[PDB]
Amino acid sequence: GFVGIRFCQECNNMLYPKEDKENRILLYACRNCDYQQEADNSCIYVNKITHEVDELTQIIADVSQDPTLPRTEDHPCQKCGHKEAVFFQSHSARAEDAMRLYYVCTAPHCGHRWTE
Amino acid sequence: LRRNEQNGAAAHVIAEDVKLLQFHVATMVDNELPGLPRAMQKSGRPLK
Amino acid sequence: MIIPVRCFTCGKIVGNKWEAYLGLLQAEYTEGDALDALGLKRYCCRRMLLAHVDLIEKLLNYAPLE
Amino acid sequence: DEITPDLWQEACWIVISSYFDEKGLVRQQLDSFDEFIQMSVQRIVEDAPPIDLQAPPRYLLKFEQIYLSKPTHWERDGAPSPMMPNEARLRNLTYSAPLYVDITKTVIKEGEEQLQTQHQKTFIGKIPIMLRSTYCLLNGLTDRDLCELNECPLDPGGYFIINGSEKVLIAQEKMATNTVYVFAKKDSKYAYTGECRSCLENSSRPTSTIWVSMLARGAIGQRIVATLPYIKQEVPIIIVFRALGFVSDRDILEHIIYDFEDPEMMEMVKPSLDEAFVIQEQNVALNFIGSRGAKPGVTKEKRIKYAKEVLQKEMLPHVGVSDFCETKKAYFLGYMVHRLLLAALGRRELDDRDHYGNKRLDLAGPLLAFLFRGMFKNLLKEVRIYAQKFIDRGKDFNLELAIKTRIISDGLKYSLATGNWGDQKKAHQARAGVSQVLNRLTFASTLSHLRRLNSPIGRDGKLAKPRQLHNTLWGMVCPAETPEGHAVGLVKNLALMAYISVGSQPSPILEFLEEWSMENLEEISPAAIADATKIFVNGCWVGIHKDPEQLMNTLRKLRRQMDIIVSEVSMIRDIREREIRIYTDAGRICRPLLIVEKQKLLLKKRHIDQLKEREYNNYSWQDLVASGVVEYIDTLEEETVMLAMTPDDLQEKEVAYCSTYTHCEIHPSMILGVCASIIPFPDHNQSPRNTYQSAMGKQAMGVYITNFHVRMDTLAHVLYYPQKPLVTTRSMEYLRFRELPAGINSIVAIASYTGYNQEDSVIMNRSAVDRGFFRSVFYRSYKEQESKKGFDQEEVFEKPTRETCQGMRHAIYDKLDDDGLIAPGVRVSGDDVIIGKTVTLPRYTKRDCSTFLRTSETGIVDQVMVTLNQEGYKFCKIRVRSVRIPQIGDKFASRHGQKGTCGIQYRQEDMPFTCEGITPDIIINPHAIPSRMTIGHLIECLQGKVSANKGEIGDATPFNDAVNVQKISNLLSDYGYHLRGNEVLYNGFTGRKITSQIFIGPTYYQRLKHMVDDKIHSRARGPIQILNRQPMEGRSRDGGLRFGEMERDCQIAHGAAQFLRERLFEASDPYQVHVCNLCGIMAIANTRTHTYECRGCRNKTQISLVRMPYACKLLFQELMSMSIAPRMMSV
DNA sequence: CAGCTCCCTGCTGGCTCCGAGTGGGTTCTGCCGCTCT
RNA sequence: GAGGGAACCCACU
DNA sequence: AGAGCGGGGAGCCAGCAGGGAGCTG
Ligand SMILES: [Zn+2]
Ligand SMILES: [Zn+2]
Ligand SMILES: [Zn+2]
Ligand SMILES: [Zn+2]
Repeated sequence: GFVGIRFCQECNNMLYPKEDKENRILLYACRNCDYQQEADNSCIYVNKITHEVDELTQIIADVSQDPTLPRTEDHPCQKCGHKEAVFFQSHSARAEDAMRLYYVCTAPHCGHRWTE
Repeated sequence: LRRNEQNGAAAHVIAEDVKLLQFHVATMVDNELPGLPRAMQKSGRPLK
Repeated sequence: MIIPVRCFTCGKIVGNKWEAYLGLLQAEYTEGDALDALGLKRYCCRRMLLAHVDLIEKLLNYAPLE
Repeated sequence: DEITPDLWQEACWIVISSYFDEKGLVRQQLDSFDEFIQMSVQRIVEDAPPIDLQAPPRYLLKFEQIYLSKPTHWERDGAPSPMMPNEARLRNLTYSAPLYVDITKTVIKEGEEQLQTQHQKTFIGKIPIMLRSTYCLLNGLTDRDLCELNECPLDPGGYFIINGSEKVLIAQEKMATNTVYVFAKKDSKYAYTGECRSCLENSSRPTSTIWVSMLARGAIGQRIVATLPYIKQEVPIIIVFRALGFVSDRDILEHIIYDFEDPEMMEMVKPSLDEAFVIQEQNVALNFIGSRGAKPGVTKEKRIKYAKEVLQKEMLPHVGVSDFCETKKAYFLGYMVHRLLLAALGRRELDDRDHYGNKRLDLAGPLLAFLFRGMFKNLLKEVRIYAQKFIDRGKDFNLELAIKTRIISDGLKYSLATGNWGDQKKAHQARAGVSQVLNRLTFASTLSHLRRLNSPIGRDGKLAKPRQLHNTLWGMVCPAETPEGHAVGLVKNLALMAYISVGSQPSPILEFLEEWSMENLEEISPAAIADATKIFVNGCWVGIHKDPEQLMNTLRKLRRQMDIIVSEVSMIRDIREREIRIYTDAGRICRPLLIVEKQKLLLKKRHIDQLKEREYNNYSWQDLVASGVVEYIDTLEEETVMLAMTPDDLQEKEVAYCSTYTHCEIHPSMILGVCASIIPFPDHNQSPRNTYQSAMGKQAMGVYITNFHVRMDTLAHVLYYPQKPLVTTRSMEYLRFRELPAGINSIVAIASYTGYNQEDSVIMNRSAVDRGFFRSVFYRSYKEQESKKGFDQEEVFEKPTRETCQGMRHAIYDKLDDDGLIAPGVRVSGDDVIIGKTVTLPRYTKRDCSTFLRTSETGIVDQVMVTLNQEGYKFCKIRVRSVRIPQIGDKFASRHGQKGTCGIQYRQEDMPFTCEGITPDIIINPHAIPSRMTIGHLIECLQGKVSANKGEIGDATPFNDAVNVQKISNLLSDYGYHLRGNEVLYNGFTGRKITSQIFIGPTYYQRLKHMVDDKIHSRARGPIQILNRQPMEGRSRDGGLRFGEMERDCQIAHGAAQFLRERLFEASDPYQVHVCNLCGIMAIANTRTHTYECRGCRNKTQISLVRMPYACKLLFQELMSMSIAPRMMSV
């Protein structure tokens, strides 16, 4: 999927990808100082176009306490089996295409979120 | 400007006189031209 | 301001009935029964005593200029 | 004990009556002015820098405790007197109180100690005092004490008296400060921008706005730049973070991106990092910013100082204006960039400009504070100029000569008098209409004007978004009351129980947050931010908290018992984005709601019982606020509450909609304003008709104030017999409408009779009108003073004799007395003279400048008042009284937007009658109902018939299940009438029964100010204008009507060329010029000696007479002034 | 064949328009200090 | 038997 | 010496800076 940034350790800054042809490998070489670092993953730039299927990481579980969010009893939790859940929709521009309900368990300390 | 071109004066004041006269004539014809200060009354209301 | 002399709609005299209406109200008549005791049978006169605002009592609180 | 549903209507109207017994209707104006006087003026005086003048000895001038007197008048004798408001109204005085400040001057001399001089209580100007506020003379007076002062106890106050004119300050909707707002700019180089109108709290200084924008795609990616204040180009945001003192990249991205496992935030900050890579040092970044400031510097040191002071005092002033505050300012800038990234990713949603959570309301307080800030800065500038001019040469300055007391006085007087808000020298850029002449036409006009809001948006804007009825206006702003025409949706009115927050100190909330487990931003690692809830106080990010349940519950518990959190403090929790925002600033509009916990009201029967005896428990609304029962909720906090419309919503349903209601409405009919709460059954009407009635209930005629005999108003309308409505709402008790009513209960038959009521007209009863039905008086007051214009021009009130006075309008002066004024009781006509003023010119020494009556206005002089104005001249006001009998063409309206003109008047024997001999007072057309859909009119007629038969006063509160059409129909059938209000009417002309049965009943009609005799106009010939020699403007100047361009187009399409010439040439401005037959320029023409001569050609024989409009000659001479030659060639 | 010339295109700045007709009102010109007796 | 302009605000259809 | 004089949107057009072609010594 998405690969994170790499940070220099000496001057506390960003690293940058580079290809060293001596070993013909990929190193993350800072360009404020002389720090170098070999790369665990070869993926440098990565993009998602229709890979927006996972709205669940943007959902935080705290929304179970919202008094304005709708509660249902017909969708029990899988983790703890509580009857109460809150259901809503994903509200991004990249979720105008869908009206999928996302559910969050109402009970404290559970925090399980699901769809359908 | 007639006095400062008859009773001779330096160019640095006749240029200011020419510039101010040009401003007064232009604001007589066109007061709402942009990029320049507006011709104003003592009440602060612009000239028509 | 002050009670009209006549009912607007018909012309029944209602100017002599405002103080009687107030005295009947402070005698704990209901407004319908107070209006019925004053002989106001058409609702055109019952609105005339019922909806009256007597502003002149409050205009008399101001000290007279003349 | 829970309030059972049979007692709930009484309970909610009891708590509403308690609210309107304590707070009143103009509380927001009085509260803002009181907080301005007590706190804001002293803050402005103290926060002004001390004057440090050195030529040399050094003078330090410090300003100290201010002192405000009561409104006093000083005559020409100089003796102080207590100024009553009626004296200010009559004598055209400004109802102002003197403002005394304490000044300390310390002298520093070479090799010598200080010298401290205490000018205690130095007069620096006069503050105009708002009526019935704390510092007014009418404060604390009872109704008897107000009537002894010839004041009205029903008069709300809330206005100023400037030159005898009552001025109201209209509240202005500004954008909310210190809050990050992200919008997608329409068709701009930035895809998303994030702004913060930053302003440091409790300090009147202009807001400094910083933009954090993200560029459009069509380089590598998306670049975030920063439009700083006083930096005229777009600095990249990483360079701003470097200039704040952050060389590294984990520093900047920990300030921006709080969770480091998130990749998309990094992929969008990557272009902004990689575009600003070449700048790596703090002072290098400072140079890069300061090189593009408004004032560049040739020296690098000067540029470093410039960028440091810009980022110190101008960029985000609210988070910090002092040193060592780089971490809090940098966290807030990172929060702005974070919100920009969240909105650009789509994770968060764009802000709404029309949401009144995003808008504050500048009332009289903040507006007068802005004025007084500018004017005190002007006063200090004048003092420093005077004292520097002295200590340049002279030994010492006396300070009372340096204090220009006209600055504060005349500046406040000018801005409150003209409405041009700001300074007089910049009036073209000053916002107008902030101060308005208070509408005194009826009491509803006065209250509506005193509760008025204004969007500072141009009224020519074709975009509809600020004009729309936004969803967030519920309960704060009236949905019906708005003007028609160019100001629809921009000028608004408060709802009845809406209260605008007056302002509070953020401090005790901040100590409580410090000692309630909030970790400050200055003492945390950024790694703790990613799962903790950020806390904002007045838009200032002050820390984070890890238990937001207990913090929000603790804060709400404190606010509900009038502890540390005061009642107007707004406390919003955004759960989805992990934020707690606390707003204490002024301008937030809020309303009280009942608190619902565990699906039960906290308002129980003991509160209602205690409020039932409000006079003898000293129980009031404030004790309900202290009991944790009611709660003030504003617009942002209303986004996080779950409202119940009624307590019936709390009851368990077969299809349960919500079981987590947080608050409940007191009564939904408190979404309406003052003028929409007069409408009976507003929910049965189409909403344009509600808006029309909100407009026309301000033009109705009634008794506008109780002391109308004392007042000399320019225009006044008083109804002979105003009645309270038979069909009232319960909100009409708190508008005092049954004490100053503005209409009469007519007997209205909705019938087609003789055709004279068609197309909105009405047919009135002539016999009813003869008995005083809708009869009124129009009072007009004329003012005139003996103005002393130098030594020569001495205008004096003398009765003019033709033997010594010139310049007359040739009218009789016989009704004037020998003091030059007319006396009360004299009939006057449109040509007559009421004030005889003569001016002395340098045989006819005197010129007649007599004040004449208005044209075609019959009347009788009601009062003459003679006094001295502020300048000591003789001043007179004459009130003329004209009795206006209802007439064909007078505009009458019901309470449902069924306006119309009287089309005919029939006598009693002519109007149709029921079997009881009841003839209608008004007959309206049936066709006025169907497309209008004013069913509230029909229900008002039905309910008024029931109320007039029963003797009750009918209740027509909008949302009331206890009143419905079937109940009223059964009640009407119980009195021997047809249940649907119809009656068998007989034709008045023939006696025959009308085949249809006519819907007749008592309906509350009001007479509008738009009388036909105040609008009829005609002209044959008369006054022409000076410049273009065309007829004048308006019927007041005997002017002509405009035959405009579309009339010209219509007469072109008619083909009527000679009528077009008559209108556009003969009937406007015919003229003849003489034109040279060679050059075409207008030529000199002595018509006395027949000497026609054209210079420029030396032509004397070929001159032609050309007929033109005079405006064509004026145009051609303006063109020849413009160095253009219109050569009018006759061949 | 490299550098110069010479016309298509892209950009930014400048410019001009924004319904018709009516009542009524207040407030401003004008803003104050001087040099002479 | 006819002696101000302008700015602004409100209102009307 | 007081009296009086002085000092917002929308949309179209025009000029200038970039191309890409052709041209000559
Ligand atoms: Zn490095
Ligand atoms: Zn669960
Ligand atoms: Zn009657
Ligand atoms: Zn000629």
